[PDB]
Amino acid sequence: GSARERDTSRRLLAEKEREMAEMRARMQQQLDEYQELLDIKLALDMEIHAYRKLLEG
Amino acid sequence: GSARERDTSRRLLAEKEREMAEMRARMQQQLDEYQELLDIKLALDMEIHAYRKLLEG
Repeated sequence: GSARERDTSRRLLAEKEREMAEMRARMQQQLDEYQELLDIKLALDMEIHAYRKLLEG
Repeated sequence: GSARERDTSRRLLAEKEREMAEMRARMQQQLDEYQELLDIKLALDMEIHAYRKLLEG
């Protein structure tokens, strides 16, 4: 009755939180890929700065 | 010489962290929007279902 109501409520919301969990996971993955790209870009600009200064004098 | 180099490095990394925080902020807004859609769907599904069963029997 209310046990049935509470069970159905628990299941429906757990299905909803699965779906949300997948989305966070997909989005986290995309953020991680973006982070890597920026990290590499910063590393490269630092390598370029240093290599520039090397060949100054 | 090293004061400037260390300073620009701090700002560059700080900018990268800012770009990532803003990107996370934009992830959340999309998740939040998706969540809201899911809420409305569950609400309408529960409504349809109530009609289909609780006013057909």
